[PDB]
Amino acid sequence: AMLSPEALTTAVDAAQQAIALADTLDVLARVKTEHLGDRSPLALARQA
RNA sequence: GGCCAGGUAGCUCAGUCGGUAUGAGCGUCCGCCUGAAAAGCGGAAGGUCGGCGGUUCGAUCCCGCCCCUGGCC
Repeated sequence: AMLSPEALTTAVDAAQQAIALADTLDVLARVKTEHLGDRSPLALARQA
């Protein structure tokens, strides 16, 4: 099982950092697809 | 008024009685391509699955109410 507490924290810390570096709404939409869509790292985690 | 059957992507519709709708066709975007296009080929974006709540670690799928189409009245 690859859902350790430091595994999800590695994804959230990388997601919130990219969200913090989103300066326009178009960039945020691209970040949303990579960190909250059905192909995000959290997606493969929640799919298991 | 009854037990049902339906509301799902921009359009027209499939599909699942709990952890991915690997959704389809067409519509939208990028690349190869063309003077520029389209087709073709190869990549992608986009749905809070009818609304408000209930159960649950987690609900398009299970409970209750309501909204709107139909079938029978």
